Amino acid sequence: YVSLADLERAARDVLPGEIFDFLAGGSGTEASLVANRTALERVFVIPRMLRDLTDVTTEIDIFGRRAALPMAVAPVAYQRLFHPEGELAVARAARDAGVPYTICTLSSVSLEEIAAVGGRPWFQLYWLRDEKRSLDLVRRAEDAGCEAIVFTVDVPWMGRRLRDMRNGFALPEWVTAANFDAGTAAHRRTQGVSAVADHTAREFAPATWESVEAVRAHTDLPVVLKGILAVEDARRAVDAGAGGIVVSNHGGRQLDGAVPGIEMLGEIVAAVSGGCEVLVDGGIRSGGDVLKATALGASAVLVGRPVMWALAAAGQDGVRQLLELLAEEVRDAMGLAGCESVGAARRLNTKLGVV
Amino acid sequence: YVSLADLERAARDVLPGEIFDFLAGGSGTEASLVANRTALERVFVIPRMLRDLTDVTTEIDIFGRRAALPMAVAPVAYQRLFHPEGELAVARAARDAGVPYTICTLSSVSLEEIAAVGGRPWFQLYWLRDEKRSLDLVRRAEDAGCEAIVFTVDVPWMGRRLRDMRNGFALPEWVTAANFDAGTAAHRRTQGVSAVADHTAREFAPATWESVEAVRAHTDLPVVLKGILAVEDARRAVDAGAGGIVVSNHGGRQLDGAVPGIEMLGEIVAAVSGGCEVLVDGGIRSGGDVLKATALGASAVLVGRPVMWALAAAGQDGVRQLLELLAEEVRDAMGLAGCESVGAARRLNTKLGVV
Amino acid sequence: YVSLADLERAARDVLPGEIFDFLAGGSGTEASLVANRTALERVFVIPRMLRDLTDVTTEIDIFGRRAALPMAVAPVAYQRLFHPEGELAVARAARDAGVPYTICTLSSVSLEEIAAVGGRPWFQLYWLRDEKRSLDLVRRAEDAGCEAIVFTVDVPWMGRRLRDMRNGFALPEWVTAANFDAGTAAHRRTQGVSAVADHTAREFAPATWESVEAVRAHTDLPVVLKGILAVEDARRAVDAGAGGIVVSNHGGRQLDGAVPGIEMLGEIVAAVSGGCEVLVDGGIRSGGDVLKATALGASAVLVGRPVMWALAAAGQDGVRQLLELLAEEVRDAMGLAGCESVGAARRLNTKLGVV
Amino acid sequence: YVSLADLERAARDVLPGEIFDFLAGGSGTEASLVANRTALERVFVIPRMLRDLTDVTTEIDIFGRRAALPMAVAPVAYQRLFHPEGELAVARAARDAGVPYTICTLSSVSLEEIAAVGGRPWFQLYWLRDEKRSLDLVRRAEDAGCEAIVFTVDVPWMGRRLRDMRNGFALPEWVTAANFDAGTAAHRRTQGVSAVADHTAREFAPATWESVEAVRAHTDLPVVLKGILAVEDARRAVDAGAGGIVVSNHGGRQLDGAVPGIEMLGEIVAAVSGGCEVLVDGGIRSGGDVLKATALGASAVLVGRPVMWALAAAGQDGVRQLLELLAEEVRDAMGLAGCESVGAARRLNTKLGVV
Ligand SMILES: Cc1cc2nc3c(=O)[nH]c(=O)nc-3n(C[C@H](O)[C@H](O)[C@H](O)COP(=O)(O)O)c2cc1C
Ligand SMILES: Cc1cc2nc3c(=O)[nH]c(=O)nc-3n(C[C@H](O)[C@H](O)[C@H](O)COP(=O)(O)O)c2cc1C
Ligand SMILES: Cc1cc2nc3c(=O)[nH]c(=O)nc-3n(C[C@H](O)[C@H](O)[C@H](O)COP(=O)(O)O)c2cc1C
Ligand SMILES: Cc1cc2nc3c(=O)[nH]c(=O)nc-3n(C[C@H](O)[C@H](O)[C@H](O)COP(=O)(O)O)c2cc1C
Ligand SMILES: O=C(O)[C@@H](O)c1ccc(O)cc1
Ligand SMILES: O=C(O)[C@@H](O)c1ccc(O)cc1
Ligand SMILES: O=C(O)[C@@H](O)c1ccc(O)cc1
Ligand SMILES: O=C(O)[C@@H](O)c1ccc(O)cc1
Repeated sequence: YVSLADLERAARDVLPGEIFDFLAGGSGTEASLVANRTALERVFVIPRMLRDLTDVTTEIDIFGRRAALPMAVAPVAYQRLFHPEGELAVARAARDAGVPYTICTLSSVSLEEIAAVGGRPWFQLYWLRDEKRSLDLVRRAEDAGCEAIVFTVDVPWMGRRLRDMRNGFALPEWVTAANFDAGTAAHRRTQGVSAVADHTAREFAPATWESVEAVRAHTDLPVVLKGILAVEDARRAVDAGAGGIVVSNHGGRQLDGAVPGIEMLGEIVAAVSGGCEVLVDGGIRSGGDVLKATALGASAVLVGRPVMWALAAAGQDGVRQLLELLAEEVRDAMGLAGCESVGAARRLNTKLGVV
Repeated sequence: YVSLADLERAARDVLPGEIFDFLAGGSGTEASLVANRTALERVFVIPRMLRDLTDVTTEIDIFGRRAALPMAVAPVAYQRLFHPEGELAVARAARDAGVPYTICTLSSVSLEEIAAVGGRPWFQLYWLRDEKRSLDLVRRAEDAGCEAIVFTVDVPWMGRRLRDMRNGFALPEWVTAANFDAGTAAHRRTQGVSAVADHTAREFAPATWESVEAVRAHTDLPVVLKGILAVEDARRAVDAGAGGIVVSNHGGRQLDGAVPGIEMLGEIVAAVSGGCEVLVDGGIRSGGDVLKATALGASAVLVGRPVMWALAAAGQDGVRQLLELLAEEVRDAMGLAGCESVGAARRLNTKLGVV
Repeated sequence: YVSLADLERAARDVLPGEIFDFLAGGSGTEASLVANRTALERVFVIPRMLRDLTDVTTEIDIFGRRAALPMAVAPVAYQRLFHPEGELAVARAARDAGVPYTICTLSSVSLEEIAAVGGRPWFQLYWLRDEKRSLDLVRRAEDAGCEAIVFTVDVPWMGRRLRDMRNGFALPEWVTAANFDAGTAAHRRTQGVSAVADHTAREFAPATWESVEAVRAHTDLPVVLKGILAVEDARRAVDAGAGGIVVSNHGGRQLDGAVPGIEMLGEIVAAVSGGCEVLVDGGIRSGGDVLKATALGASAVLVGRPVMWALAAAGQDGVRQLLELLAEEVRDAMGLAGCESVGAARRLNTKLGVV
Repeated sequence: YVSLADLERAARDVLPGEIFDFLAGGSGTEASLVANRTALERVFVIPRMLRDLTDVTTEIDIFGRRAALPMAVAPVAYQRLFHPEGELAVARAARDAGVPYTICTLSSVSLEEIAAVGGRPWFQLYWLRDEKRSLDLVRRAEDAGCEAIVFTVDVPWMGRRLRDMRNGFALPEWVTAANFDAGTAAHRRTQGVSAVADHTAREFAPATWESVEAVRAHTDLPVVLKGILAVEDARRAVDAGAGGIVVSNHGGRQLDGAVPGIEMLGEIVAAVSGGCEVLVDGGIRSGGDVLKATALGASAVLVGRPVMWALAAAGQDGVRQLLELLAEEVRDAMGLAGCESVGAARRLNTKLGVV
């Protein structure tokens, strides 16, 4: 594999159609899904030359831990959909690569099992109708050694996934939400209906700023709000005591027509003015994309779909190869741009171009 | 049906070619028709997160009536072209959905029959060569319980519809202008000539600001000027006593090269500064599009062609299904954007993107 | 014919390939040729509503003569290439339509014959190596009743027409420059070489501001400089005593990469501030395009290729039909935009859109 | 050949696939490669009219030598890949055309042999791990009569060339780095690996500002820094004593996502404010492109790939024909734009357009 695109081709070959669609798809007309790519493609970097590159390092310190790259594996629910080893395969590869792994509320292997892999993991939280279940998950995550709580704030309910609706997508019997008893809702098959979407409407309570405060009071871990796009919500996140935010439109899966995170990132970085870490996701497909995100001010990126392509294609080894490729591309891009550190990359300037 | 696009496919299958073309087409090169879509596709919403969504409502108050959505059915002439029940089918579905229905001057069922369906309808006015006929129509509409007069101001005559000209389109014998004796002009078949266009040139007198004043003096109902695009015309509409305007290029059917309404909407909303309701139409094809229009400042939208797709596909039940789908999409988009009310949606910010 | 595009299709059918290419083509990569269309397509008009349209007139006064439309037939060399009646057919149709016709220095029928058709024609001047021949042409034109001298200033030599080079294009024996003895240069056939281009390099002297003054001193007729794109050249044209300019890139046939005239027009109109007439050409293909040009400030447009399509398709009657179609489209567009006169159309505002 | 595009077609026919790919390709997704073309295509020139063109000259003075055009042949490694005569063929044609030729550190014929051709050549420097080898090359170049040192500053290592990786590209046995003993690294064949890229990582030391000073102190020749894109790096180049810079993204072969040089050129020209020569390269494919670069402020351009197309197609004679074509196109474009000298072309204004 010489690019991430090689992995998508590999994953389309092996996965069942409806599972590839669950992975690839977005909400509505997929405008936001496509815009995440368009937005990155329009950014050009203004590289610097003739700087010392005798010790180029791609490492960052984030949430009290050194990471090998300015990158983490995004939370992706139900990883057993893509490979039998699911989250364990991805977590092992991430650990070995020195990349944080985000354990999901809707993981198909229990959070404690995934945490036992090691690698100082993060935990993604969905707010549930019974608050106590969500706060218990936070405490479980913390007890298990997770190092940050990534509270997803852009899913009061699931978006309208037309591929899933048309496919009548439902979880296979052998994939479950291992952190719960989540009931049978996501497994029932109904025509023209996404079973996971009606499961979400039944199970999820919309989170509010009060929910954020309840989480912040319940843990010593940094709380990271994922799904922020409005500048004032970024500012309020800092005021609320968040240790970070992820500037994100949920991979185009939530509001169709939501601005790409990459388009809000610079304005958000300026507004928070170092008050929290500012991550971004959506459409990161190369080390050069990582560099672009960094140059726009991101502390780090998340990568979602490509990690699942690698998992589907070749399990743990596939994820390892993806992370090695990304690591090489990030090092390459940084050095070619005159950056011996991620901090230097954040000081790069950019210019918008066309198509 | 999981999107409005499903209905267009359904309608193309069933309708005769020349009738589908009468419905789908625009004037000239169809530049304005296409631009209505392009304009919406370039707008991205900046959603808000973590707000209370315990009682999301899509309702608005407009022209003294609560509507279930920030949407009305646009005036579309000659609905019996699309289904035998024509306007009655659409009006019944709109009534049941709590959506205002606009009865047309050129309705193929009489305005009194359509009004008798109930649902507190609006009445669209074309100015006719004999003024008295137009003012009599206004009084008929008011007597029949219509709640607003939507005076269409962008048709001094009909645009050059090249599809209709090439098809030699004429009304079938069984479709007539039921509010009149409209003569035989729209039924005569002449090669290279749109019969409806030469009927319009013969029948319609260009409206002026004096015509608006004559209407305003003849009724207690709110007068809504449909087809406003210039900021100064919006301002003058308020000065003239209009209760609303519809910012519109008539679905790309009138001046080819007219700016899309969606491109003028924000500037118009700022200029009228709450002095009248500001509606928009042209290319609204989803709840997300409704949200975009609302975020740009619209009080409500009109929807034209999709309602006719639904009517053609499945009559009253088709229109019902379309309105239920739109209602769900509007609720979904609003909540995902952090808006518990349409007023909150109007306070959303937007950002232009590419393609 | 219901659009100008109908005529291009008709002309491609009938004309020999190399002649269609001589007509259609531009210089270099044809970037400027395509940009002339792109530039118009990006302009949208903001129409006005509710104005008095009881006496819509498309007439203008220009160079001391009333014209039926804000339009003239552009100078196009060698019209016998397209139809045996050549310039006489086009001039007769233009006369009958009340549209000025521009007689070319390189007309294939003598300027006196074309002038005898009537219709108060204009005369286009190329500066020749022997100055006296060019000044004699000016005096011939004036003696014959031409009413303006359109001095083409963007052809110090002919552009690189790659279609003509690849075709080895040369004039047929039966088409000559009837105002001269122009020699045999444009008729000799050489592979990979445009015979008309090497004829031009041999025959034409580059014009300068001194040439303009020589012409201005030699005639009482208004001198109109065709091919102006720089704002300072427009200003200097006024200072030099020009009665008009044509803002033009010569239909993309001269400098490949020259800005479209339509893109410079507004700035030029502002800079000359009523000091001369400001015409534009390049890519005008409808009455709506005329309206756009007018709204950007043009006094009038020239139309080139479409007139030749009409000539090729159906001779004099073809040109008549084209001019009738354009007249109807201009009237239609003006009225739909709320303009009872061309002056009102010049006061319309515009907005740039995308694709 | 009537355009440069004719030569690319000719070269694709004759060259082996992997060699054409080594020539044509860029790094990563080839975003920067494509953007070099897009960037030029968006620029339009505002030509001037009516200026004296009695002695149009395309000549410039640069680095103490008159050049026939504002153009030099870019450094392109390993020219024997394209034709058996390699660099000698290109250098002879450049000499005969009066165009500077840039001899490469990685030339496949020794720099002294190429210099012996005559034509006052330039020498391109790569910084090598043993500094002394690079400084010895500079002294060899100077002793051999090279007139400028073009220090390439954008290759701390070679970019990720995915075409070369996929092809497993390696130099054929009969092509070597003739200025060295360069070892066997670039010839070894490894699957999924570019042999030239791992040779570069092994052989090249990243250059720094200290390296620039070492070169500047070692020669009396002008030092020209090739690969500058940041405005502050251009300013620093002047402060460092550079006689010129080449604003360049290395033909899209280095950082994928690097801004095109043409997009930075105007800002760089303003910032250096005559303190050094400012050249540009990337995607120059016609005399009109040269004119655009000049109008944006360039002193001269480099041309890379097209020279190799010509070499591959027809050897020395091919390169001669390419340079004659470019010379004619530059003269044509300049005159059509009203420029009797390159200095006048630099005073032209430009306007951005679309696609
Ligand atoms: C199949 C799938 C499942 C996901 N599950 C979750 C989730 O449970 N929680 C969450 O916060 N985000 C979830 N996401 C969103 C990702 O964390 C991330 O925002 C998005 O995938 C990033 O875009 P990318 O896929 O373009 O890299 C999911 C994304 C995908 C594709
Ligand atoms: C077939 C058809 C007939 C129409 N008839 C009328 C009419 O009689 N009066 C009017 O004001 N607008 C009329 N319109 C314009 C619509 O009210 C509306 O402005 C346009 O359809 C909105 O764009 P949309 O179709 O993209 O939703 C008509 C539109 C169509 C497609
Ligand atoms: C075949 C052809 C011949 C032309 N001959 C002349 C000419 O002799 N003199 C001149 O000033 N312009 C000439 N032009 C340019 C036109 O006057 C005009 O600028 C251009 O055609 C306008 O663009 P349009 O063809 O897109 O309408 C010619 C154009 C064409 C296509
Ligand atoms: C096959 C190839 C080899 C090259 N070798 C070198 C090199 O050895 N040194 C260097 O500074 N640039 C090198 N370049 C970059 C060129 O000098 C130049 O920047 C680029 O080709 C200009 O873009 P163009 O090819 O679009 O004209 C090379 C380019 C190509 C295509
Ligand atoms: O985007 C998703 O699919 C993910 O965020 C999700 C999956 C299942 C679910 O119930 C809710 C959200
Ligand atoms: O756009 C239309 O077709 C509609 O507005 C209309 C229909 C018939 C007519 O005579 C005049 C206008
Ligand atoms: O654009 C043209 O072809 C026209 O302007 C022209 C024709 C013949 C010629 O010799 C010089 C110019
Ligand atoms: O772009 C290139 O290929 C050229 O700059 C280069 C060639 C070989 C090499 O080892 C290093 C650079």
